[PDB]
Amino acid sequence: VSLLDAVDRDSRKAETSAPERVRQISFPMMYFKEVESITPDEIQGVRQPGTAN
Amino acid sequence: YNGKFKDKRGKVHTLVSIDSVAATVGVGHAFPNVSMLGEANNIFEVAYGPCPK
Repeated sequence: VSLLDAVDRDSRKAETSAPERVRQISFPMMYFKEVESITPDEIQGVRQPGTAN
Repeated sequence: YNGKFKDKRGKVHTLVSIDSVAATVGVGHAFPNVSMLGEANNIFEVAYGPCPK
């Protein structure tokens, strides 16, 4: 909206306001993935750090 | 003892033999008999281990 301007009474002129604006948008999204595996060679004869045998 | 076996390549392996000795020369191996000692038999043993599974 904006201010309003005075007009002569007898001229009978006026003002008007412009219409509204509508718009649309969109978004992509991020994908994350990772992998891990366990094999017997990790437990064959491997001592635990905090113990003896 | 006349035992003999064949390899995948067809090579014949005689159980009673001495390496680098002609077959025509008599050959034999001597050892003591300990089988009757049973659980106290500490002279001959066979070890066995786990598989990678």
